[PDB]
Amino acid sequence: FRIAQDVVARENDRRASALKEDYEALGANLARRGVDIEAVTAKVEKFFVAVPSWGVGTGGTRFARFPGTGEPRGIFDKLDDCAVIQQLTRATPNVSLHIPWDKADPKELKARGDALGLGFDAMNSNTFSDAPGQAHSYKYGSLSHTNAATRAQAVEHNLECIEIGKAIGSKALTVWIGDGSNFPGQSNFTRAFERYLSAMAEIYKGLPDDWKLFSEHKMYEPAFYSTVVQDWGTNYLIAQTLGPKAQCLVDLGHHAPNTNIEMIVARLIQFGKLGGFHFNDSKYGDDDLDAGAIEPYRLFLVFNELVDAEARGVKGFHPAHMINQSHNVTDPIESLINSANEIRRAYAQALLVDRAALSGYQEDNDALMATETLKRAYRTDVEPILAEARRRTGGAVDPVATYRASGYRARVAAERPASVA
Amino acid sequence: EFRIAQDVVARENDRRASALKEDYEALGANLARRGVDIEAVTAKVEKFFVAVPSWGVGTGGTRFARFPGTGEPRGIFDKLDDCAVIQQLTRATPNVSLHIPWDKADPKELKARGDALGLGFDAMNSNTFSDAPGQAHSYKYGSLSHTNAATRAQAVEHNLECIEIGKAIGSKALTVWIGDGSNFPGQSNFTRAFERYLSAMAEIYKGLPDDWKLFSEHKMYEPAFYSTVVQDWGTNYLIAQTLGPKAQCLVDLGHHAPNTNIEMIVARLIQFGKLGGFHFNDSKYGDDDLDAGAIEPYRLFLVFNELVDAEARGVKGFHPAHMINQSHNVTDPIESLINSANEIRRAYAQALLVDRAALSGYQEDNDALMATETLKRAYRTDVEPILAEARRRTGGAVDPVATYRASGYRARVAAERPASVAGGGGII
Amino acid sequence: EFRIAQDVVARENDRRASALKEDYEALGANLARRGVDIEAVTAKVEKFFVAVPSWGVGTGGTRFARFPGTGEPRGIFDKLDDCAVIQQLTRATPNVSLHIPWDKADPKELKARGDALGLGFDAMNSNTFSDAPGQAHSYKYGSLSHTNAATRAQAVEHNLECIEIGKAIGSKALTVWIGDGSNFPGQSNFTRAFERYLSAMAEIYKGLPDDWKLFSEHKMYEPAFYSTVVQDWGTNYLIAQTLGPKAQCLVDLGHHAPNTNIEMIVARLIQFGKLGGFHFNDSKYGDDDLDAGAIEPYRLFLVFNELVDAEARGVKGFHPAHMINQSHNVTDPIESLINSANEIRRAYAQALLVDRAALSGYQEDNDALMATETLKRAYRTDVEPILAEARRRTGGAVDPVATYRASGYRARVAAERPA
Amino acid sequence: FRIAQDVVARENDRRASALKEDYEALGANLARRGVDIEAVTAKVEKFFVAVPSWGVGTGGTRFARFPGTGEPRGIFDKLDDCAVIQQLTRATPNVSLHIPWDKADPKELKARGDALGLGFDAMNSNTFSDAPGQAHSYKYGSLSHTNAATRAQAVEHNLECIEIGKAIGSKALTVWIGDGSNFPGQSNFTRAFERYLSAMAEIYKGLPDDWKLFSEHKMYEPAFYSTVVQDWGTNYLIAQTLGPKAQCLVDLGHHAPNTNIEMIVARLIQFGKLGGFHFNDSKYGDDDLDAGAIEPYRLFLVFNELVDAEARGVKGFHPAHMINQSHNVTDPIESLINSANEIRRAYAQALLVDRAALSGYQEDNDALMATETLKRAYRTDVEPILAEARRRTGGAVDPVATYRASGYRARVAAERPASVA
Ligand SMILES: OC[C@H]1O[C@@](O)(CO)[C@H](O)[C@@H]1O
Ligand SMILES: OC[C@H]1O[C@@](O)(CO)[C@H](O)[C@@H]1O
Ligand SMILES: OC[C@H]1O[C@@](O)(CO)[C@H](O)[C@@H]1O
Ligand SMILES: OC[C@H]1O[C@@](O)(CO)[C@H](O)[C@@H]1O
Ligand SMILES: [Mn+2]
Ligand SMILES: [Mn+2]
Ligand SMILES: [Mn+2]
Ligand SMILES: [Mn+2]
Ligand SMILES: [Mn+2]
Ligand SMILES: [Mn+2]
Ligand SMILES: [Mn+2]
Ligand SMILES: [Mn+2]
Repeated sequence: FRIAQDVVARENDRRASALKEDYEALGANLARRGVDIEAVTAKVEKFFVAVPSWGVGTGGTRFARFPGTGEPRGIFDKLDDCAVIQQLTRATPNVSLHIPWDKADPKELKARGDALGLGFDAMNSNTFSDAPGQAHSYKYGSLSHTNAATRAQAVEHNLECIEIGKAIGSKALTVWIGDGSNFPGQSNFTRAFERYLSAMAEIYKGLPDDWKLFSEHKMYEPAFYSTVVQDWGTNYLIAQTLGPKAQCLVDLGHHAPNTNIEMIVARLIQFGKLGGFHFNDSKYGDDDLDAGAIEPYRLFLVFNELVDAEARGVKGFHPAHMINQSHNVTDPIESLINSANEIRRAYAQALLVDRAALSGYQEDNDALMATETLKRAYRTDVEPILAEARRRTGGAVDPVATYRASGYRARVAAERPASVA
Repeated sequence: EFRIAQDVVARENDRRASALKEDYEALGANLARRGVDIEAVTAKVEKFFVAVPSWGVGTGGTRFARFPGTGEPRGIFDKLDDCAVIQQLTRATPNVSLHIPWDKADPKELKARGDALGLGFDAMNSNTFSDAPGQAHSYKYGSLSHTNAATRAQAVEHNLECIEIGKAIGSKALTVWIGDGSNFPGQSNFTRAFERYLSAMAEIYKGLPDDWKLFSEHKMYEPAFYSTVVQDWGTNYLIAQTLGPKAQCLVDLGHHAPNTNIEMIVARLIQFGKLGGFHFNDSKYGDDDLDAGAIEPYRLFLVFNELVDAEARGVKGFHPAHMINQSHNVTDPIESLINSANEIRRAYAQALLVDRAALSGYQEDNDALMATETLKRAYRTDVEPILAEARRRTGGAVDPVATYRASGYRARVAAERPASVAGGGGII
Repeated sequence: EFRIAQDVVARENDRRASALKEDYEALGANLARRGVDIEAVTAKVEKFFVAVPSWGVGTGGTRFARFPGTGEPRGIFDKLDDCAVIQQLTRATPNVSLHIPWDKADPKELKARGDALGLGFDAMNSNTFSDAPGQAHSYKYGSLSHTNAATRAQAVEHNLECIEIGKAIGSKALTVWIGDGSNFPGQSNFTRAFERYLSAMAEIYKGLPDDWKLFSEHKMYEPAFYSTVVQDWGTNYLIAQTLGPKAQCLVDLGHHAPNTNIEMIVARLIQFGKLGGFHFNDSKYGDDDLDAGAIEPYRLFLVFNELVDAEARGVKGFHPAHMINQSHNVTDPIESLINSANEIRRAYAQALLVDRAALSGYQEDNDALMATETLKRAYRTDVEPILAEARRRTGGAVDPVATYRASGYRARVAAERPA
Repeated sequence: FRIAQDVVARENDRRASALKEDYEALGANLARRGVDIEAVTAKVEKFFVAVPSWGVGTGGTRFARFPGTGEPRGIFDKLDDCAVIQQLTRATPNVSLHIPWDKADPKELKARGDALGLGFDAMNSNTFSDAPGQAHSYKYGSLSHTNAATRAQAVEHNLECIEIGKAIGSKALTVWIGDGSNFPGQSNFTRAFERYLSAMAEIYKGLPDDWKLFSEHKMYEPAFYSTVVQDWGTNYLIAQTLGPKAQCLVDLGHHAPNTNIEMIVARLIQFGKLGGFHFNDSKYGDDDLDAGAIEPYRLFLVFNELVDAEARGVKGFHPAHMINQSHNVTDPIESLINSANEIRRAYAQALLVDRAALSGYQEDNDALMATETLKRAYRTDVEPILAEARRRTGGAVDPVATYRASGYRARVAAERPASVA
């Protein structure tokens, strides 16, 4: 146990009275609205989102990085920290790895995961940066590089990621690359995309029968003029071209200003290509902020599309969910905790939507009542539900308060040496 | 017929002939030093055409107000007469695009007037984003994707009627742009609305002749301010792919999100054979509908760079339907359309100057600087002499607007047509 | 008088009274646990008012079309009658904002009708962004900043006329929003046009009563699509500062560039004493004019957070004018305004819940996570019971739209008014 | 000379004939337009823009940095490369320094500058990153940090930058900080700004009589929710509050999408607070791409406002122009060369605008002809003017071509050790 059980119990007891009052009050209010709070709590306690191994360390920008104390020294320390997030929130049982950052003996990774009670989600390849001993640089691209040998090298890297994933329990590979151009004319849009498609086809051939390949679009950064996989339109063409095992990953902060992201989600679901999500929040660009910290309603609206899919009876719909954020000015563990909480919060509210009433208002084109129907769900403070779900599953009623009460950060700060060079 | 007296055209051409010859010869020499035959460029420019919107020769407005000018066209016939001026002077707009019901009239007459004016008819445009007098079902909450079956049927019928009018006048395509969408979260179920849209478009597709095309046009927002069914090229692609070989996508420059790389969308659609055509205009904030190239000329060039790259790589079966789609709120509509058509040919001509072999080399070598400089060498070239010479050699005007103003046309039609009144927009 | 039958209000209130009592008491206990007196919050909420736009009572439209509903108001008097319903049910919109010349009519009759309906009048709104019948000079190329002196003079005169009408009905402010700008580079000389605008506004300020305020409203674009004279808050501040103590800036939520941090603009103006007022609405793309809070409710809360913080910091003489400015294109204008007024009070109420002492501590300690969580604890709170009780206690409806629909008001006016 | 004189002469003679033809042809066309090409050329050869010392090194993003060969390390290597840009373009005689990056003995710096034929422009302070041994971290801010000691440290740093500048010939201090927040509530907008103003007042007090203090606004990055100096409105408030010696710096890529930047320039000029403009281009965010490579007309429109003011000589109008870009996929020197070229190109074209005709069309509200009057100047290919100006002043007809013919990059590659072969 990363966090002492007596600490969790103590903090849970300190807040048990208040939780009871709020939960029972919300329960009665929901009952009057025709909703069974127990049914919602039962679903909420089973909603999981993967935690990025690279998210437990402090992030930075191209201008600077300001590390905190006890930064994880490697993947094993990172898994130890991810275990804290899972123990306290019980919403992050799985971790997403990034290769080569997390490269290590698969048997050891697996052993450590099992020991901490953590599993592994989709693998993430890295051909947007150069690793030591690389025969070819990814400066001008990787999977879509003009140089055949460079693409070949990138393909082999992704295949290696699949080999690592198979050994630790992963069932998917997420591919995000920086490929694109910074100047008009630098790249031939079509030829670069064709090159990408050919390389991804090779990677697709390396997929086990029960695996999935997720391509992730991004409007810009690191490429500032054009990006090969720039939006969901190109992403759909990729997935449709590759095959049944290929789907699209939607990262909230990767879209043009004012984009209606929830519609993109609906469109991908309709055509069965919604592979998964990368949750985070933003205001300007790919800010990678704590999910829901900026626009909680938008997050709720994305979940509204996910829940509606269930209501509509969409088959075989199991999108992969992962948090993909950068924590530059907070304790990474605390931000991941509250971010996981916001995601469950939006999910819970989406479950409260009176779909029967909504379908009626949609058919009668009663726009005002249709939107108010969504608002009645979103406006509901579901914190008591999230807290109870945690209490029942061995988590903390107030995760961050319990984390702080445990003195974990100070503990690891004394155990881990900060990098000097 | 000649809306503009030939003597005025000749007079104004001779007046600038000397200067033109000097500039054309200078550019010709420079291009020769660059291994380019100015004549080959001029020859292609003379043959580049862009359709003019019948509704573009009238003064436009916003939801706040409309400030009509003098001699506003009363209907399609006055509009065709004004369009004839644009074609006569620029020689770049031989075809007009009709919008129904605005331009509803006897097909025979339209065709007859067009032939007399030397104008053809491009893509037909349907209108289910507004209600017409005596209309049975309102399009307030949608049309082709409306929840009410009867409303969708009515919209479908309207589009089929547009195809019937087009066949009678020589058109070979239908362009479908609707305002369908929602202003509030929850108001519409994104998927169901799209399913309804797809089903209705399928019915319209069934009414297409074997040599016709059906163009769906995406738009991020307006009139819908929360979600729009056909919101972007992604949804538009799904539409074209689902409907069939005769269905393609139309790209309107000002219908994209801020900072969108529009030239890439063009390339992607060309790659998958779904680039039906373009709707030219410029913008800075939203769907501003400004004069093409008046705000970002380089972007217009970059879009044409993609068009010429395909046109040069022998991309078979590549005949995108180009059209100007603008709103002229503070200029004489005819003058704006004239210079807009000019800017479009300008971007086209400059795209033709690009050393494709050199560019390809720099792309393969990842020489980003030289690759971008290769495009700039073409873009920086002032091709106005080629544009002016092309017009002169084809019966047009060296300086179209100067000739237009010298003719006194606006004053003339102003005397022939009834006066208009300014007013507010649909805001209230 | 009462637009909505008093028996319908009592009926629809009694129908929901039991549930409200349960929700209000539960919220009261929760807030009590948080050291907050729910009664204190409700008291402030029932005192929060926002003006309703006369031009928002009718169905709005776009440059593509207008789809009116039934019983559309024929003029300002019908609009006042409809505004009376909004106030009767929400009790949050006692004042109406007029727009001249759209609402031109005998000022004396307007006041009389207002007094009879229990409505007051907020800031007057001038209109030199469209031409009126018989107008000598067109505003096509601008108004207060038009190159033609006679046109600027005419625009100034119109604004003074707006002040005359306002003085007769009890208005104490003039809001000036114009479309002046250019659609093409070179069309206007940015600086000279602004110099002309400043000179014309100086004339208006000269004729401004000493018990009145003058609000200039910035907008990034529309109707001008290349440049706009009063394009942002920076230019707006220069205007207010140049004109004088009685001149301030009006912030319309949908008038800023994509991704702009609007709440910061609000803070900056307060700090320099130039925040005159707000035009509330919501949006996603441009100046969409949608129901307030319908798209981004947190942003609305964050704007009010700055307003409540101004009081907490001890800023003096801060009494911003609040006004709804929306276009209802696909809903019953009355229902949208009702729920919009409600959303504004909702954001206000939540801002009142922020533990200022705790927040200040987290800010001083740079505890970003707890600071944001402190705002969230307030924002996540469902204050609907407070809003409903406030309405109930002041003669309004527990559920405004439900009571409105039960009254059959729309069908009624649909029969009294043309098609 | 960094570049051999014989190479410059050789590459000039190779292009002299064609240049003669083009220059004469343009001179004739301009003559028919009532314009004297010589008057334009004389002004162009005198238009200078400062080159950033940090611009000659290869740039990167938060994801990766792909260095090229012969990367300059330290201010001395950088000055050596900056000299190349000045010798070939003759448009960048002054270099802008950044402290503590370019820290060195002032006398030695001044000596190296004089030897290379380079002067020194505005000094640039750095409190957006932590230097080793630093007593207080700038993680949560600098000049506006809540901690008094931290603000004092940032103030002292800025004063030290002025001291360094006074010793090498600089006459201004540019202050751009990352200060802001990533979460609502994290900062109190007003108190943070009050702290900033108070700290800047302390810096202002240390300014010599002939020095200027430039504050730079930026919408976002590194702060992703709010930034203290977020736009020109706040920037104007700062300059007006501080005093006559304080002005605002406008960086093209630091504005919200669709912003009309040329108007901001005009407004600042009208109120005498336009301190300078930092050139670069962009399409998405603060891309820091080569000036005019994405939107050359916008660059021309900015210069239209500058030239209109330069013609009349407005009070307080004496801009301190600098290039501020990041070269992630090109030879930094080549990009800086062509960027300086684009800046002079836009300046030259603005010089061609018929102000009298323009003024007329503006007064008559003839929008079409007004915009056409600007286009007639913009559509003019002034390359012959830029090339001749360089030829007459000791520069190269075709800078990049001459640069590549000299083999300079290969030369420094052999003198400077890369991290890896
Ligand atoms: O942290 C880098 C990750 O961020 C991205 O979203 C790119 O910004 C990709 O998913 C990468 O894996
Ligand atoms: O005038 C409306 C036209 O504008 C559009 O671009 C919609 O904005 C469509 O093409 C319509 O046909
Ligand atoms: O309805 C027009 C109003 O909208 C505006 O916000 C302009 O868009 C102004 O405030 C006007 O008064
Ligand atoms: O390289 C960092 C420079 O970039 C900036 O524009 C910040 O983006 C500032 O001017 C800094 O000096
Ligand atoms: Mn991602
Ligand atoms: Mn990302
Ligand atoms: Mn269009
Ligand atoms: Mn359009
Ligand atoms: Mn407004
Ligand atoms: Mn508005
Ligand atoms: Mn800068
Ligand atoms: Mn910058």
